[PDB]
Amino acid sequence: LPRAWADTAWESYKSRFMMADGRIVDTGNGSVSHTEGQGFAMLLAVAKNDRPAFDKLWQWTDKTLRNKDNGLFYWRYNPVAPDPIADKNDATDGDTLIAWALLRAQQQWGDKSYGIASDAITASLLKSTVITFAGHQVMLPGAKGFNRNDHVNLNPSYFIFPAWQAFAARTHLTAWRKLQSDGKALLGKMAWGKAQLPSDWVALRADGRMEPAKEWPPRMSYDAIRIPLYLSWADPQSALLTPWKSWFQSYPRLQTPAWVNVNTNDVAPWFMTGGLLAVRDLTTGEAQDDPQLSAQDDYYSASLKMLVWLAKNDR
Repeated sequence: LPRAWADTAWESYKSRFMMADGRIVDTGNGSVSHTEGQGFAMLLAVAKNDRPAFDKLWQWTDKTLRNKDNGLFYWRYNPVAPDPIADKNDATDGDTLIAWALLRAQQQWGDKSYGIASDAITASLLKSTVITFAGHQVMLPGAKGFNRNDHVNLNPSYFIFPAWQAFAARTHLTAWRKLQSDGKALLGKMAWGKAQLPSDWVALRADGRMEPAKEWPPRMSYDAIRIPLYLSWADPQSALLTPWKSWFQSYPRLQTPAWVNVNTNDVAPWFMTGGLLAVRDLTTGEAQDDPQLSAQDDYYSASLKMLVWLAKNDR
């Protein structure tokens, strides 16, 4: 019944989630914004050759969320709070996506200020959020509060390899190359339960012992599911996709659990649809139609749809 041949996925996306001030708004959860959302929107905006949207999104991000102390970004903005940025700390996937977007901006429109801005974020990322723990280089989920004592709490879904690839190519720095290599090494050792899958949050101990972090439910759920998105995006024949192809293969396309507990092997009471399913089809190589965004899609699902589309597009 929906006859909207003249609408596009990207315009629908702007219509649903983009405020005129440059804000991406998660209308599902209290009209909040965040650097992941901004970063996501900026990549799409470049790929869609939408410079006014990119310029608006960036301008708002930089004016509103730039942490001048370290050059990163206060990660969440809550317009309906006395302090709309109570959490004065960054999320490194968000930082990454922004810098990555700016880089691709430079490539798309040649404006060198983009690359410059990008450069300064990635140097800030290197300065404040990358460290040596165990025998490896790691990027903490944030400059503050993730390095504990005997361990660090990591989120492997923050390991944005295709960005890192781009950082390494533009800057030529070895830091970005080793960060990929060590990240690919660690991730590979991050398998648990019958699934042998990554949890959203992982604790890495100085001895290199890794564990689904105590403080969150030990699930492959709303974060971890992004890993194969990033993996396939950076190398569709990546050997790290294997645990994921194996797991998807283990379920019927329309009855794949939305998440799995990797400690107890228990699974979610509902099945992947929309965005998550777009991720599955990406991992398994099952042909996907260009994203059609319906009202039945919430903020995350519509986003996954578009990102999966863009990961496909980079070939």
